[PDB]
Amino acid sequence: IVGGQECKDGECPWQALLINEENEGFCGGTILSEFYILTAAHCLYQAKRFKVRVGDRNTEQEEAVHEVEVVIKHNRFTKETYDFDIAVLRLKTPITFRMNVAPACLPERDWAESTLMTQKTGIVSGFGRTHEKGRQSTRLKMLEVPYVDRNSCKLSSSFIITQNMFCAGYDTKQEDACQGDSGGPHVTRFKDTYFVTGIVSWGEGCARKGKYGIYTKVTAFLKWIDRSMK
Amino acid sequence: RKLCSLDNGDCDQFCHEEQNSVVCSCARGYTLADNGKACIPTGPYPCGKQTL
Ligand SMILES: C[C@@H](c1ccc(N2CC[C@H](NS(=O)(=O)/C=C/c3ccc(Cl)s3)C2=O)c(F)c1)N(C)C
Repeated sequence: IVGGQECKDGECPWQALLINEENEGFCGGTILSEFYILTAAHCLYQAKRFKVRVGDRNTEQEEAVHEVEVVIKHNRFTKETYDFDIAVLRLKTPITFRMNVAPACLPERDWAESTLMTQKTGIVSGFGRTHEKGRQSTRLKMLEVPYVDRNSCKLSSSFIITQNMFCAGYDTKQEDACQGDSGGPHVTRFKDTYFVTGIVSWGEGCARKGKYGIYTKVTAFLKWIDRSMK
Repeated sequence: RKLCSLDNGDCDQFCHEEQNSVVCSCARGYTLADNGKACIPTGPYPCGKQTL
């Protein structure tokens, strides 16, 4: 995350972090329940083998490591356009909920579209870079990002924004997700409850002027997610 | 604006309009309250709650 503020004690409890064999974070994920993590499909290519870390806020001071049992990737994902950039991870051992470890809610589709995606802002978070050329952050960060009108988003983009995606962030103000944040949570708050609404997907760099963060539109895969879990 | 378009029809979470009347529901791990609008967590650590 570039800009934004640090996640304080218990503020981003649904954050998951994907760690390679060297215990290094390369992608985020969202805790959906004791056995399931939500992430981006493209993340599954950035490491041979990986585990899932939760409850972590500072990657230097000790948190619980979980292993993946089943990787469920959306069959229609293409590295070509990043459409269907969504995957669900089933873990070998259940996550123990506690301070800083808790699941984000899954909304119902219609209500999500009419009520969650029409709010002014959402919140993205992760352990990714704090600047486009920098290194991975050791502190979990969060950033409030405005929903971007669909028309503006397409006009701003050098690439095609499909119906499985949406834009969030700022036209010029220098705050955005960035490398390492991919797969991570985009949640929208309603009366003090947080619902998963997006998956950090891609962007033309980080925080660049006239560009936005591109997210996988979670409402478009709700049933798929339910089926993935059941 | 009416029903669900009016302050989420007074529901805590999901609002649907059925037969021209608000019906509220809750994500998993919550129980719809007696008033039929509010959502009550069944356990610790219900989804979507910051743990402060
Ligand atoms: C979908 C499209 C596409 C355009 C740009 C990218 N790029 C170019 C570099 C960029 N990498 S990144 O910094 O790790 C991601 C940055 C993000 C900023 C906001 C986000 Cl949400 S995600 C990225 O994702 C891409 F991966 C994919 N296509 C060419 C494959």
